[PDB]
Amino acid sequence: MDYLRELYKLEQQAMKLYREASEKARNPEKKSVLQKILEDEEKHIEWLETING
Amino acid sequence: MDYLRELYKLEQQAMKLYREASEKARNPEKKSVLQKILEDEEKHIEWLETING
Ligand SMILES: [Zn+2]
Ligand SMILES: [Zn+2]
Repeated sequence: MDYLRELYKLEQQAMKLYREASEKARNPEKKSVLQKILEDEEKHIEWLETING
Repeated sequence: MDYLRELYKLEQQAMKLYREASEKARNPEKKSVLQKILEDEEKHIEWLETING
């Protein structure tokens, strides 16, 4: 029952946290560790769009 | 600076939702599409534990 926007929005609230965290985490150690989670979340967001209708 | 807990919690609020989404997604087509998120999305928590302090 009407449950998929609830998943996707929390899914993108992490991606948007990951943008702002990247501004603070500008050091190359963390900037190359949160980037792999960012690319994994962009993968989920692609599939979430493919599954939306 | 100490934002890592805030990211992990929103990362786990999707995961706690996803724990129940898997029951409504009992159909095996869906249960092999949200499953690849679940395996990636547990992986973030796995690295976040190594990042914690
Ligand atoms: Zn995700
Ligand atoms: Zn994640």
